Amino acid sequence: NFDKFKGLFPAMVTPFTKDGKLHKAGVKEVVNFLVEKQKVDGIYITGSTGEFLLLSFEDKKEVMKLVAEANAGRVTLIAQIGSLNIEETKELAKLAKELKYDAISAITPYYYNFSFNETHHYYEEISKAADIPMLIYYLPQLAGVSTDQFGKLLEIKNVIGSKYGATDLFAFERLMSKYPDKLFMFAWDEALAMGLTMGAKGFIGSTYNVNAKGANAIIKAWEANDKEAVMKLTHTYNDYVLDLISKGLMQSLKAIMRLHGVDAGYTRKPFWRYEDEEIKKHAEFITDKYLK
Amino acid sequence: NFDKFKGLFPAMVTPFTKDGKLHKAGVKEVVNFLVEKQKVDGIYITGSTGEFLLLSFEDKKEVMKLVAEANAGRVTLIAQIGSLNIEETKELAKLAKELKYDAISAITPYYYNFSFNETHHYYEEISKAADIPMLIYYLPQLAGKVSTDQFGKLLEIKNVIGSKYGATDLFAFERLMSKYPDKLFMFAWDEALAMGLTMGAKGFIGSTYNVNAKGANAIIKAWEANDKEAVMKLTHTYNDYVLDLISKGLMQSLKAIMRLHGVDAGYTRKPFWRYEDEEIKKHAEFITDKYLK
Amino acid sequence: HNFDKFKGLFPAMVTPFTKDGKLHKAGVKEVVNFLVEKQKVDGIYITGSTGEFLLLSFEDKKEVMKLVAEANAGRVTLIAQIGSLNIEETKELAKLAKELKYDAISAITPYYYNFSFNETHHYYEEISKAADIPMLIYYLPQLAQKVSTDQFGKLLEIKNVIGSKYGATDLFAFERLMSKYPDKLFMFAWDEALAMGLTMGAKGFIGSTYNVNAKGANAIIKAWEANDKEAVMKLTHTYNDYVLDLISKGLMQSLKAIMRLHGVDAGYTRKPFWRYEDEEIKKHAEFITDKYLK
Amino acid sequence: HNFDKFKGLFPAMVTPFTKDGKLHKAGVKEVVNFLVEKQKVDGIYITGSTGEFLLLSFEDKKEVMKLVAEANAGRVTLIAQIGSLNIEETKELAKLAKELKYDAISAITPYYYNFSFNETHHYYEEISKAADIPMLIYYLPQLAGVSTDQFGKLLEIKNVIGSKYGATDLFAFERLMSKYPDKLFMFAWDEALAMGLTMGAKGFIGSTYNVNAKGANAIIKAWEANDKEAVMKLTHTYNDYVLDLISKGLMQSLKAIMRLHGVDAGYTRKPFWRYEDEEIKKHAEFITDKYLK
Repeated sequence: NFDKFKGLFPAMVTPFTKDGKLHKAGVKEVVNFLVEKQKVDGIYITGSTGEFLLLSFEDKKEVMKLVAEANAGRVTLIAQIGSLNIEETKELAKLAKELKYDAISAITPYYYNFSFNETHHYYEEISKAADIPMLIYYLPQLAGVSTDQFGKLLEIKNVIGSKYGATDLFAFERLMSKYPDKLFMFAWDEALAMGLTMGAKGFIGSTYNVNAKGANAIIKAWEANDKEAVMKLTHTYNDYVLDLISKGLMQSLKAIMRLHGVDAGYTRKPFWRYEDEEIKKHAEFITDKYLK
Repeated sequence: NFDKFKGLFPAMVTPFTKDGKLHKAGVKEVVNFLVEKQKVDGIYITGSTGEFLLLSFEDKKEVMKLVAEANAGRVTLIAQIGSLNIEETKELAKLAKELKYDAISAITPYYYNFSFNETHHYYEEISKAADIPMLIYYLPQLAGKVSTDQFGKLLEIKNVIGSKYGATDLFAFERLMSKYPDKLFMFAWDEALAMGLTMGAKGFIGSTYNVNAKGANAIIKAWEANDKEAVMKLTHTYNDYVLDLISKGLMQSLKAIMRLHGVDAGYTRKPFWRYEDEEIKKHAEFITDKYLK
Repeated sequence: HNFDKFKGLFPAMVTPFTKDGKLHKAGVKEVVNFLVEKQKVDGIYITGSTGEFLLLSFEDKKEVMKLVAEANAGRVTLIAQIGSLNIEETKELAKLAKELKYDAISAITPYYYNFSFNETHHYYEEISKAADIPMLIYYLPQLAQKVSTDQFGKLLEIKNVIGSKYGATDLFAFERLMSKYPDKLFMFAWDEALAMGLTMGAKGFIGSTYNVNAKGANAIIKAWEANDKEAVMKLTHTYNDYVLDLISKGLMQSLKAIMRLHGVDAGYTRKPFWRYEDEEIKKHAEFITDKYLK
Repeated sequence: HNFDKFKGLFPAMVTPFTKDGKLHKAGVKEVVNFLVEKQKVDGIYITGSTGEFLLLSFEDKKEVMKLVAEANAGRVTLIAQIGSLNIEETKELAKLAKELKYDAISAITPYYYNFSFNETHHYYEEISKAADIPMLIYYLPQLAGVSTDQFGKLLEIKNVIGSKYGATDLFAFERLMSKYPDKLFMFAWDEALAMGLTMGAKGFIGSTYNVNAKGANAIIKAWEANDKEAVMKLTHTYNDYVLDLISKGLMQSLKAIMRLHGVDAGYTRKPFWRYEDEEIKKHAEFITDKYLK
C-alpha cells in the first residue's frame, strides 16, 4: 500500500551553524520537533527547502544518516537525492536503501534544457542502483512533454509515482485520471484542498515545517465534509503562507523553529542573512498570528 | 441574495445561417433547448462563445431581444455587452435593463494594452448608463499586473456586484474569495468546476454547458452530497469530454451537436473554419454517444 | 526595381478626432500635409494600430482612406491597413484602396480569439481575391502552436502577397526571413531597432515614432549609408531616448499633442484611451519638442 | 579605460572528458592549441556552460584553469568562468585566476533558486574582496521577480569592468551601451554578432566560435570594411551553420568536429546524451564539408 505516504510531509530544513557548518545536533533536533511537536506523517529531506544544492556530497550522507537515526522509524522518510552528478546520486540511492528510507526522489536535470531522452536515461540508470521506490518530479517541458510522454518516465523500474509541484491543477487532474495506480504526492501548499478534491492523499511542503496543525485542520475539515470550514481554513493558511514569505522562506522557518527552542540554525550563503532582531520579530509575528 | 446566480450558465452560441446572416429563429430554439433540455439555471449571451466580435451593433440588440422573449423569465439572464465603442456599450446596458436582464458584463479593453486607469474609467462610464448589476472580467495584467487590491477598486464601482472569473489561476481566485466575500464571483473555467466549488463558487459560466449541463450538474450533485470519489470520477469523465469536444473548433462542435439534437443552431461566421458537413456531424455523434447519451 | 517606392520612412499615421469623438476630416488632410511637407516622409501607413483603427467605424475607415488619397495627391507612397474580423468589410476596403491608387494594403492577424493557421491562411486567401493590389501580411510568431519560417512562407505565397510588415522584437526570426525570402518585401516596424533592421537588409520602415521625428530617424539611415558607424550608435541612443521619453505618456495622445503644438489640427484620441489634463499633455509635448525635435 | 585585450572572438571552451567521464587533461591542451593556432582566436572563455562547468568538481575546475594557463602561455587573452553556489570555492578560484595571470573572471547569476537583487549584489560584493582581478557580471533580465539602473549598482561594485551580455534582447543591450560607455560588454549571442557590432560590441563570447571562428571573423572584417551586402550574406551562412550544428546536441557536435580535425577533445559527461558513434561523426562530416572547408 501507499498508506505510509498519506498525510503531511514537511520539506525539512537543513540546519547550519552561523559559519556555514553542517549543524548535526540541529538535524536531530529538527526531526524531533517535526515528529513530536508538529506530529507529521513523514519527512521529505534534502530537497530545495533543505538547501540541497548548497550541501556537499558528504553533508548529504551525514544528513541522511542523522535523520534516519533521530526518526528511529517513527515516521515515513523520503530523501531527495538528485543532482547532475550521476555517480553520487547512485550511491545516495544505495545509502537510502541501506538506511531504511521509504522512498527517494530526484529533481529534474536543471540549468541546461535537458531532453526527454536524457531525462529518461537519467532516471533509468538510477533505478538499477538500488531497489527503493522512486518518485519523479513533474516536468511540463524539457526542450519542448505530454501527459502521455510523462507516462514513459512513470513506468521505469522502481518508479511508483511523482512529486507534483506545478501550479497547473488541470494537468494534475489529467494525471490522476490516467494513472490511478501511481502515487502522486501533492507539493503545492496553497492549493492543499484542491489537491484533496482531485484525490491527493499525501502532501510535501515547506510550510508544514511549522504549521502542520493548520494544514491538518484543512484535511480534517475536508474528510468531515465541513465545506465552509475547508474554505475559511484555506484562506487563513494562505494568509499564513503569504505573510511567511514576506521574508526569505528558509530564514523564516529556521527562525520560527529557533523561537520555539529548536536549534534549527541558519541558511548558507548566498541566501540573505537578516539581522537577528529583524528575523526574530518576523518569527514572532508569524507565531503570534497563526501558530498559537 | 445572489441565489438567482447559482448553478449553470452556458455561454450561449449565436446561430448564424450558412452565409452568415443572423439566424433569428435559431436564437429562440437554442434558448428553448438550453432551458428545456439542458435544464440550465441561467444563460450568458453574446460572449466569446457567442461570437460577439463577429456581431454588428444591430445583431447584438436583436440577440438580446430574441433571448429575452424566448426565455420568458424562466431562467436568469446575463448579457456580455462590452466592446471598444463606449456609446454602443452604454446603449446595450440600457437595453439590458429594459429587457429585465439580471446582470450585464463587459470584457476587458482588448488588443491595445489599456492601463488600469483607462479600464477603471471604462467601467465607471458604463455604470452611469443603467441601474443593472455588472460583472467585470478578472484582470491578471494591464499594460504591466493588477493585485487583489488594485482589482478591488474595480469591484467597488457603482452597480458592480462582482466578477466573471475565467483565469486558470486558482490561487488568485482563492485570494479574491477571501478578500471579497460580499461580491459575486461567477466561475468560468469548466475544467476546474469541482476545484471552483471547493473554494466557494456557486455559479458557473461556460461554453461546455451548452450540451453537457447534465454531466456538470452530476459533479455539483456529488459534491453537495459529499461523495468525494464521485466528484473525482465525474470530473475525469467531464474533462475527457472537454478534450474530446475541442479536438474540433469549439463553436462548430457545439452547434453541430445542437443540430444533431434537431436544434436549428446554425453555423459559425467567418473567419472561423467551416468543416465539411459529414466531418463535423461525425464529431458531434462521437461526443453525443460517448458522453451525452 | 519595383520595391523602390517602399524605401524609407512610413509613419503609422494617427487619425484625428474632435474632443467630441467625431472623425475630424479636416485634420486628416493637415496631418497628411504635415507628414509630406514637414517630416518629408517617403510614405504613409494609415489606419493601423497607431491610427486607432479598432475605434473606427466602417464609414470612418473609407472616409479616412479617401481623404488621405485626396490630400496626398500622389506625392508619396500610401499603404492602407484594412484588416478586421469582418471579411466582407475588409474585401470592400481592398477594392476601395485599389480604386484610390494605394500602393499596398495590409491586414493584421486575426486577433482576440486564437485563430489557427488554416483559418489565417483562408482569411488572407479570401482577401487576395477581392482586388489586384499588393498585400503585406503581419508577421505571425504563434497561432493557436508555433508558426515556422517555412510555415510563414505558405502565407507569403498567397496571390498578391508581396511581403510582410515585420513588427516582432525577435531579430533572429527577421534575419531568417530575409535569408529565406529575398524575393519578398519586408517592412521593418520596430522603431527602436531601426539600425539593426538596416544591418540585415531592411530598406523600408513603418513606425509610430516617425510621425513627429522623421528627421531623427533619417539621420540614423544617412549615417549608416555613409558608413559612419559611431554616429549610427550615437544617433540610435538619442532616438531611443526620444522613444522612451515620448511613450512616458500615452503614445497617440503624445503624437497628437506634439502635432497640435506645431499648429497641426491633429485632434485627440477616442475613448477608451486616456484623456489627459490640458496642460499636462501640452507640457509633455513641449518637453519632447524642445529636447528632440528642434 | 583600455579594453583592447578583449576585442575579437572568444570561444566558450569545451572541457574534454574521456568516454567514461574522467577529465582528459592532455585533451584540454590540444583544444587550447587548436583554438589559438588553427581557429586564430583573440581569447578563450573557460569553464562556462559550454565548458560543462556544472559537471566539474572543484578540483576539476582548478585543474582546467592551470592546464589552460599552461597550453596558452600568454598567447591569447583569458577569461575564467568560476561562479557557483559555493561562495568559498568561487573566492578561491578567483585567487587561482589572479595567480595564473587570467585577464578576467566571470561569475554566473545565482541559479535554480530565485535569488533576489540584494542577494545577487552581496554575492558579487563578496567575490570582489577575494582578489584584485577585473570581473565581468552576467546580464540578468530578472531576479526573483531589475532596472537598467539597478543593474548599474552591480556594475559599480569594486573590480567590475562590465558584463557578459547573452540575452536575445537587443533593445536592453542598446540601452546598456548608451548608459555605461566606460564599461566592457562582451556580446554573447552568436546569431546576432553583426547586430552587436552595429551597436558597438567589440568582443564576442560563444560556443559556435569553437569550430567556425573563420566564418565569424568573416562577418567582423566585412563589417569594418563597410561591405553591407556581405555582412548580410555572411551572417545568413553563419546562421545556417548555427542551426545545422545544433540539430544534434551542441557540446557533442562540437567535440566531434574537433575529434574530426584530429583534436582529442573527447566527450561530454553524463547526463548529456551520448550518440551512436557513426551518427555524430556523420553530423561532424556534414557541418565540416558544408561550412568549414
